[PDB]
Amino acid sequence: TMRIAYAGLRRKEEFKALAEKLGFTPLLFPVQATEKVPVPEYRDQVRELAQGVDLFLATTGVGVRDLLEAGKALGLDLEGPLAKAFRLARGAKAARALKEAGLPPHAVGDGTSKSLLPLLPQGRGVAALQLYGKPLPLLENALAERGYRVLPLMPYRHLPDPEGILRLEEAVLRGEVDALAFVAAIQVEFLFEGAKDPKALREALNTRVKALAVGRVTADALREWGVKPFYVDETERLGSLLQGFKRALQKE
Repeated sequence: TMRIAYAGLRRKEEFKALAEKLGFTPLLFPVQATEKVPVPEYRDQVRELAQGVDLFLATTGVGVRDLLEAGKALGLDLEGPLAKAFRLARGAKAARALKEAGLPPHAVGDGTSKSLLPLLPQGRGVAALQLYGKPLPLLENALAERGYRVLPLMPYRHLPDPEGILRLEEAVLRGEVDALAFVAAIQVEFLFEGAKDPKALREALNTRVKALAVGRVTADALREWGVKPFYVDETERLGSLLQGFKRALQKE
């Protein structure tokens, strides 16, 4: 009788199959239009980074590794400019990738964007921001306030489904959902960035609707938005997510 919304683009049929095997009612509410479309401008962005920046802001371990490799593949010196820049890491995986390159961050967040706000220096010039497929509106605004132009470094781009986002928000706020499964952090971000009433959505996901997260990255995205995940799965199996949700219900 639990009504479980799924925000993923893939495995929609497996989810429905698992729902009808575990006695849940499945609901499909995708929030992305596209997934991982290459960004043609990326090599140009990396060439601009090589011209020097005042600040560098890392979000992921894999994104830092891929960025540093791209600079080398392109015949660029990124190490020199990045050594001169003030460097931040949103979380431990980005920090560690930087450390491994001999470029350990000056400031490290707690895995959320908001944790970097008190750590941003007032400055000038350019803030290069290593991205994972979408804008970071909170940080972009904060950086513009602090006197920086943002240089995005983004090898691919995910796009939101704005109407799908509004439909999912409505279903939550109309009491039509009991739990909400996010399989990726960008689904959480897209939902809250595209919502009419993120405060109400946050309230709903802390009380009447149980947020389910695949991975600590997805869980951190919920935390960014002030939501306490009901259950966080650390496998890549949907069956594990739903079975762990069941065990968490038994326990509460």
